[PDB]
Amino acid sequence: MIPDLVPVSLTPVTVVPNTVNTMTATIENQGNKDSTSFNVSLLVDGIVVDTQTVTSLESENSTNVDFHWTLDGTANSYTLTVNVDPENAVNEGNESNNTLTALVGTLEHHHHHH
Repeated sequence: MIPDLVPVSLTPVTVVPNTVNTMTATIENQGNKDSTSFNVSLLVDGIVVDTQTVTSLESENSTNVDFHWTLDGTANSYTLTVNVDPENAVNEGNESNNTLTALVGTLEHHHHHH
């Protein structure tokens, strides 16, 4: 009986460099134990741009974590890593399950030119 906090997806996978992109990390607790409050941080290539602690994550239920990331335009590819509680306050199931390393690109279609 252990919370297996798994960051499943990070949408959108391609981001518009026009605004502060409220991205949605879908964290699903794929373990049969309801998890308590946990700090989900967005690590861009290692740096922590934003941290949003979630109230709770139920067993086999998913929570939508909204990140507050201002697109810098520093790169065309960002290595967004959703590390579910890097402090391991809630000891998760599998070691590599609490992290999500996914490349997000800059969206070709922009809502605004610049």
